[PDB]
Parts: sequence; structure tokens; C-alpha cells
Amino acid sequence: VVNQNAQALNTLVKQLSSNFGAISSVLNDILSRLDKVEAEVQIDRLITG
Amino acid sequence: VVNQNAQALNTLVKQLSSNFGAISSVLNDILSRLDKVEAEVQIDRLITGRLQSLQTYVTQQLIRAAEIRASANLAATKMSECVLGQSKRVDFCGKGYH
Amino acid sequence: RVVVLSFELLHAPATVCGPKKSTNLVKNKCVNFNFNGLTGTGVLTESNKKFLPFQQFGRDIADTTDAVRDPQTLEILDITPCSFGGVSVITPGTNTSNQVAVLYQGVNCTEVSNVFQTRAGCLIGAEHVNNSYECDIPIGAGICASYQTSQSIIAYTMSLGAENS
Amino acid sequence: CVNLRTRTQLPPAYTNSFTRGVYYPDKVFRSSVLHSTQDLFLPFFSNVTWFHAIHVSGTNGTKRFDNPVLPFNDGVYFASTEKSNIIRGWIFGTTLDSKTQSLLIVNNATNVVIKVCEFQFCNDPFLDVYYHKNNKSWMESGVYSSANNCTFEYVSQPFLMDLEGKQGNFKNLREFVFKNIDGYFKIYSKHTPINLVRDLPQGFSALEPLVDLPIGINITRFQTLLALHRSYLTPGDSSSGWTAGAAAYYVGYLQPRTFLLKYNENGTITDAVDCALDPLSETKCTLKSFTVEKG
Amino acid sequence: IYQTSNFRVQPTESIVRFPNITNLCPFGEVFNATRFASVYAWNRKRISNCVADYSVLYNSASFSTFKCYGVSPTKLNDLCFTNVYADSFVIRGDEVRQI
Amino acid sequence: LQYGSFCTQLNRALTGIAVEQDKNTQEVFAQVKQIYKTPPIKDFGGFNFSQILPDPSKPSKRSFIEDLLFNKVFNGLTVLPPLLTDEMIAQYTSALLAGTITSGWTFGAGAALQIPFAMQ
Repeated sequence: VVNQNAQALNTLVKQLSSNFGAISSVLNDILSRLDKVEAEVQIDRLITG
Repeated sequence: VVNQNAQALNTLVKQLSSNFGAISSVLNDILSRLDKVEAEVQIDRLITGRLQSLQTYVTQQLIRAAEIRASANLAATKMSECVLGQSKRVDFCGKGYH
Repeated sequence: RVVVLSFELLHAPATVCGPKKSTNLVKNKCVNFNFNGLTGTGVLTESNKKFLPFQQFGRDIADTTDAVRDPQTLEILDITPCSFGGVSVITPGTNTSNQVAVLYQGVNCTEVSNVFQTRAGCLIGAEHVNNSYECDIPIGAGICASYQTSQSIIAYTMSLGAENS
Repeated sequence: CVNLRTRTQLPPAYTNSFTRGVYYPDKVFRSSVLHSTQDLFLPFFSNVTWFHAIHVSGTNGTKRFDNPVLPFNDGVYFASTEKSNIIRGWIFGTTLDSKTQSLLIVNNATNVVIKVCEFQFCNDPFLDVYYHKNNKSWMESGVYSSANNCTFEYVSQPFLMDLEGKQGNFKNLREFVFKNIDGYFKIYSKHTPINLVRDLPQGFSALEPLVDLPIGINITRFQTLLALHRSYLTPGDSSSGWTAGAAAYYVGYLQPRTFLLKYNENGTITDAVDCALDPLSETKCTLKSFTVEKG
Repeated sequence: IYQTSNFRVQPTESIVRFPNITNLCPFGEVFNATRFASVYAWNRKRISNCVADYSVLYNSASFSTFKCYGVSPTKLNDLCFTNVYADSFVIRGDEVRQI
Repeated sequence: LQYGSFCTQLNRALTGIAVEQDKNTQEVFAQVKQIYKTPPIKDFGGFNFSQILPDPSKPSKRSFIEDLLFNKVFNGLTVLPPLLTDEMIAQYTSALLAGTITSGWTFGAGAALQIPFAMQ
């Protein structure tokens, strides 16, 4: 019961490192690189995933 | 129980012929018709719908396995209390005095 | 001047195709194929399916192709998918040994130093023994594996308990 | 051209289609399976219009030839119950005159011939059939006075056909489906031996794809081609003018429908359900099964 | 017992089968036809039962537009079709975007 | 691979269900440490168990009522076999019957103590 809940939280935290088809996993990097109109197209793929 | 496992697997199989908004459900059509950049946008539509289908199947299976576990726990308890003993619990081991 | 070339893909067999040339046909081997633009990968076998003269392709309950007509010789070929399965590694664990046995789940041993056709799949690297013991590691279909004496991984049919009259 | 100076048109009679007009929907083999498909089909138990060609002998000898122009709509089930080969072919188009391209289909007694042209069809189109006494053979003539601007032609492999007029019950059932879709004129057919005084038989039968023609023309109307014998139906009579052997045909319009088709081990369609027929048939399609349990 | 991976029997060779037809499709009778239609009466040719060497068309330097929608133009020689309709007409160059 | 862990997560879930099917069967049927044989003389006071005991003439030691009960009921997808065979389930079931008709509830708590069947 400890190991299952630890493994579920590790899987949840590792999923932040996924691109989900965006140019990056890192939200501040998208917002640092792109102006608003093009940034939000990348943000929506991170939100969905 | 047999019918539900079959009906769930048949639904999982027949979701492979769904387009999900791609030009074809057949993954080899996309890759024989389209280039590097055109193909991948169609592949991402099939990936999304197939993944959604597979998450749905595994979630029905977990919920269904919890019903079978509850049933097997009851069966194991009737094996102890009805076969390995004489139960005094009313209607646990048939109707009448067990 | 404008020309719009508009296409229809396979429904019937194709009548317009690009300038490619056919290979010879091979059977009872896993191959890629392309018949009239219908690509795939599988094992080709001579069919006993009674296609009516107008019919070109055959399909399973799943609505997937499982037979085809060759365009050059009008014979019917059964299509079977090239085989797949889980690979699982069986071990007494690293603190006991670096020995392992390997199960090719649902695979026939001809498709893959001890080799043993269980019903769970082809098992490799386990010594089959005629004796029966408590299930140590489960394999499936009544088979279990254990590490025992000169040590080896053994595969056996499990015993259910001591027999008593 | 033939010129019939007298003709009596009867009002449209009707009969029940039962479970007829099913055909193989696609070029795909399927075995031991139930499959659901959407296409133009003849609805089960629909009324099909009935027409006749007959000669009645007597002191007021009556000659009847039903060959009206009929609507095609989106497609047509056609069946004939016959003693002899009296129905020979069809014309299809919109105006059925030299101002527009029309499809002609005709069994001449050696080959099926198919053509698409701006035809000047005869004022009544028939196959003029006669016995050539010196050659000891039948001959065929007379569908059109001219043809222009042809865009397709085809001729079948050869065969032989009997054109003598036979007595008794109807012996042959011929069934056809005609469709005009995506620029393709599709034909399906079957032949069945029968022994009936009148009407279509009860029971189930599936028509095979016969041919698929890339003609492109707009078809809204059609007409049947009947044989007219210049002389006797059999040798040794003494009658005069045209005659036709006893023949009946049935016309049913196709509609957009959902069907559930049963395929046996041999991949023949052995049964079907018209899902729009009644609430039980909708239940059979809902369950994808020909048997429904209590519920 | 640990599920570590999946096994796959990989294919040893690749088969190709097409019909024993050898005549090229009559694209010259479309692209080098003498006169084209007015666009309201746009002229259709169905093409069938022939070999379509689309590498001829795509390597022609003369075409100012060559624009495929459900296929990539380089893949056309690798591919097969039940029927093709070639539809021909003349329009003003500024309107070519509407096709 | 852009989706990260989702496939490993789905396979872990299905593997957990598959391991539970063996556990479920083991907790129901593996309730005796000894495979009890029924005596060759069936002198159970006039009570007749032949339809629920094994018949050895069959290729497996199913009972007659178990033979009745057993007659009544490629796309990356596979069925794994159960650990116990239907023959092994019939051997556990056979031991549970033989225990109960030879020893009443005593095999449920300790060693099987014989008692006459009418006395039980």
C-alpha cells in the first residue's frame, strides 16, 4: 500500500517532464522564447497532457 | 463474466478502425501516402484516439476486477463457513437451517 | 490552364498504379508485402477460403484483412500476423544467483541451453523435472519454476499438497 | 422501326417483395459472420409494380405489351418470371431522345451489347425477332433509327440462346439490381429455376455483382426491351402480325437502408435483416444477432 | 517472473505484386491537349487500367502550381488507385488559389 | 514517446489484474494443505455422492455435476493462462468433498478425524 501510492506519485511527477507534442516540457521556457499568440498553441498541448 | 470480457476486448479491437479525424484509420496508409511533416499530424490523431480507447478499456477492467475480487472473497468465506463448517448465519449457506 | 487530378483509393482492386515492378512470391515466411497498394507484414499461406470470382480480399470478425488475391496468379493467400509475445525473465533473485530462465509467452519454440514447450509459452534455460513440488515461481498452466540442485533452475508441474487417505 | 397500330395499357398492378433484392455490397470475402452495411436496397415486404407481355387468341385476339417508360430514381430492382427469353434488355437516360446521351443494354441472342450514345430510339422500342427460313435461324433488329456522339461501348463473351415460345408455367426467374452512383452504373444479377403460374416466390436469395460501368451520365428514366416475333411462337400455326410469348416483370425502387447480412462458412450471404422494417428487426440489428432472447 | 520486453518475428524480405499491364496512362492527351474548356463547362477525363508515371509530371519545370492534398507528390509513383479523374479548364492566374 | 509514462502505467494496471486472478482462485480453492482421498468402500450410511465425487473413467477427475457445469458455460492483445488448471481446481474440490464426507468439519481446524457419516 505504501509502494503503490509512492509509485503513483512518482509517475505523476515524471509526467511533468513529458512534451505531449509541445516544443518543450518547460512552461517558463516556452513563455521566455515565444510571444503570446504562438506561446498559447504550445501551452494547450502541455495542459491537455 | 465471459460475455463482458469478450464485449470489452471486441470494443477495444473495433476502435482500431475509427479515424479519430485522420485521413485513414490504417497507419500504413498515412505512411505510404504522406511525407515526414504531413504524416505526423495524422499519426498524432490516431495516437490520441487509440490511447483514449486503451485508457477506457483498462479503467473498465480495474472496476470490473474489483467486482470479481468482492465475489471471490465471498466465495472463499462460503468455502470456510459453509463447506469447512456448519454456519448458523441465516441464509448465508442456502434457505432453511444449514 | 489547370488540371485537377482527383483520386479514388482501394475499394475494388486498383486499375491505376505507379511504374513499379513485381517481385516473385514466397510462402510460409514472415515478409512485408504490397498487393495493388494494400501494404502489410505477415506470413503468407495457400488459402482454402472459397472466394467468389468477383472478390479480391478477405476479412476476419474484427474487420481486418486475413486473405488476399494475387494480381498476377488469381490464387488466394491466407494472411497470418508475424508472431509476438511477452518476454519474461524468471530468477531466484540476485542475492541467491545471477542464473535466469526466459519465457516467450504464447510462442512455439520453433519461432524463437534447455528448451521446453509449456502451455504458457516456450521456456528456455530451465531443466524440466518429472517430480512435483510446491509452486515456487508461477509460470502458468500448472507449471512452476524453482532453483535447486550443481544448482540449476528447474521447471515442474506443481503439487497441490500431501496426498492423504 | 416497329409501328404497333394498337396497344392497350393496363393500370399498375402490385405484389409483395418478401425478402428479395439483397446483393453482395462489396468485393470482400467474409465467412461465418453477421455484418452491418448501409446502401441502396429494396426494402423488405415493399410493394413492387407488376407488368406483363401476353397474346390471347380468339375472334377478338388481344395483344398486350407493357413496356412503359418508368422512373429510375436512385436505382431499381428488376425481376422477370418467364417461360421463354422475351425480355431482352433496357434503355436508360433522361430524355430518351437524340438530345441527350442514353445507356442501351441489350442481349442480342449471341452477346450482351452495351452502348452510351445520343440515340434516336424508335417511337416504340422493341427487338423485332423473326425466323429466317432459308438460313433456318432466328434474327434480331429494330431498337433505334440512328446513334450519334457515342462515349462508351462494350460487348460480352459469346453465348447461345433459345428464342422459341414455350407453354406451361413460368420456369425462369431472373433478378437484377441496377444502380447509378459516383458516375458508375453497377449491375447485380441472379438466375433461379421456378415453377409458378404467377408472382415472385417467397424465400431469400442474394444477387452477385455482374458488371461495373464508368459511364458518367445522368439517369432518371428507363424502359424495358421486349422481343416481338413477326410470326408464330412455334412452327405450323397460321396467325398474322406481331406476337409475344407470355412474360411477367416486377419493378422495385431501391432506398437508402441499413441491413445486417449473415455469411456462412462458404462466404455466401444466407440471410439478412432490414433494420428499418419493424421494432423486432431494429432489435436484431441492435444486438447484432438473428435470435433475440426474452427481455 | 518479470515481464522485461516483447518479442517480434521481424520480416526477412519485402514482396511487391501489381498486374501484368504495361501501357502508360495518356497524360499527354490532358497536359498537352490543344484547347481546354471554359471553367463553367470544365472538362473531365476518367483515366483507368494503365501505369501512371507521376514522376514525369512532378519533374516538369513548366508547372507554376503543383499542389497535392491527400498524398505527397513524391509518393505518387509508390501508390495505387481504383479510378482517377483529370479535370481541365482555363482560369485567370489570380483565381488559381480558389482551386 | 512524447506522452511519457502512459503505456507502462496501463501495462502495470493490467498485470496487477492478472496476478489477482490467480490470488482469487488460490484463496477460494487452496483451503486444504492435504489432498484427501475418499475411501474405496463408499459406506456413507445410505447417502450417495457419486454425482459430486470424481469418476476416474474420465480423462480428468471432474464429477458428473462438474462435467455438466463445464458444458453449460492479434493486435498486441493476449490471453495469459491461469496458474491452476481446471484439473487442479477439480483436485482441490475433490479433496474438500472427501474431507467433509470422511471427517466433517475437523479437517477445517486441524487434522482430519474420521467419523461415520450418519454420526456426522
